[PDB]
Amino acid sequence: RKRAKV
Amino acid sequence: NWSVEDIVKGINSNNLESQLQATQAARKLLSREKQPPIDNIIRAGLIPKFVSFLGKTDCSPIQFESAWALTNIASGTSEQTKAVVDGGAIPAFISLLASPHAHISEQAVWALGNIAGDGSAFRDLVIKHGAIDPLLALLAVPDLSTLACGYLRNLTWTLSNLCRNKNPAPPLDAVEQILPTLVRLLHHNDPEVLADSCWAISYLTDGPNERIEMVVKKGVVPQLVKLLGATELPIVTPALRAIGNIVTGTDEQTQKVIDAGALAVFPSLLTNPKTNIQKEATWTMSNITAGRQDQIQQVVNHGLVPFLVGVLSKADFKTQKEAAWAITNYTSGGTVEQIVYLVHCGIIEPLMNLLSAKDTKIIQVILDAISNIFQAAEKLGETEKLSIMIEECGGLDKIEALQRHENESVYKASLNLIEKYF
Ligand SMILES: [Cl-]
Repeated sequence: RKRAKV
Repeated sequence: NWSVEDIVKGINSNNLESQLQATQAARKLLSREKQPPIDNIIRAGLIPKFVSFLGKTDCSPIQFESAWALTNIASGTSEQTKAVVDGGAIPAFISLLASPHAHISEQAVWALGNIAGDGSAFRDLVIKHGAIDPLLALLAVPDLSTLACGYLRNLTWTLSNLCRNKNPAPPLDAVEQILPTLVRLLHHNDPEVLADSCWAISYLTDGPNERIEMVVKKGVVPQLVKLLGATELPIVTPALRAIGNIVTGTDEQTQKVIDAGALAVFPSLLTNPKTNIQKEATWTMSNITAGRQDQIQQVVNHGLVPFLVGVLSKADFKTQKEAAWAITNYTSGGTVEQIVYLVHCGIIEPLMNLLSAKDTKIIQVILDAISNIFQAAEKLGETEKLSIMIEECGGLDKIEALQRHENESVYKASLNLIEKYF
């Protein structure tokens, strides 16, 4: 549902 | 690796370049620590400043750094996402979708996906701010293959979040506006685009029959069946979910799945080594056996009854429960011949062996099947030779022991069968 840019 | 107060000092300076270095330092905090200090960033009051940097078209670098930083804040808790939305980020990100810098436009796509992914309320608020038009325009190209792979994947994922969630479902007009692009993405030859495209379809078909009809009318069922046979598990899972959703609708909708060739894939799905695939494949089957008698006959013709006997005989219990449903719907709507055939495939023994589970719901399901099986025998005048079958496999010992069961309808149907056939 949500994704962080790492 | 700046401290939050150092970042604050830079962003509060009256120097855009000092603001840029501080904003970048924040971005690196939020993208490189395993547990980023999102809340400390929020508390310092940096979100409004980041949002204001989104609008500095004269400094594309600080646009990117702020967009990245806000993307990672928005990927956290609903309260952290809300802080981004509360800072006015939605309209600012939608205006960045038109940026000539592809990496900035992509970052705005990403950020909007996280916001929309929070829930139906923020999903619909992103839509109300007018995100769909500029998003779909990014894909208005003759060939999707000319777009960067990572760019296209992020767009597909964000679009699937606009299709996601219920109570309520997305606005009907928004769904109609997106579907044509989804269908086009469903034919793109990238595994990740295909997976998220299938997920989007599965969300749109998880609802009442009118929603299913919107999707089926687009003619995507044959493509979903094709992806149902893919070798990539991340594709089969959402494809199977979508197919299973479609067969919860009308018999006419279920027939389009059958006409597309879906049943030919279920030999592998019903023996798939991934437990979830097997369970969802058996759930799909339970909704096909609840259809018309000519659809029950296609299940027979494709040789799937032995596979139902196999799952009923050995599988994860959740899967066996779905198979029990499949058999009850089969026997309720099936012809006498079709019920006889079911017995000749060996349904009884595994059916009886499952009458000793710690689940009241499945026992009831099983007992209704036995009744509808005995009913078919009464119509053929051989309730006897069936009673013996249930006896020889130890089925009568269970049903006898169920008359003395602490539940409503267990001993009800149990007593009934015992004293009418035994
Ligand atoms: Cl036989």
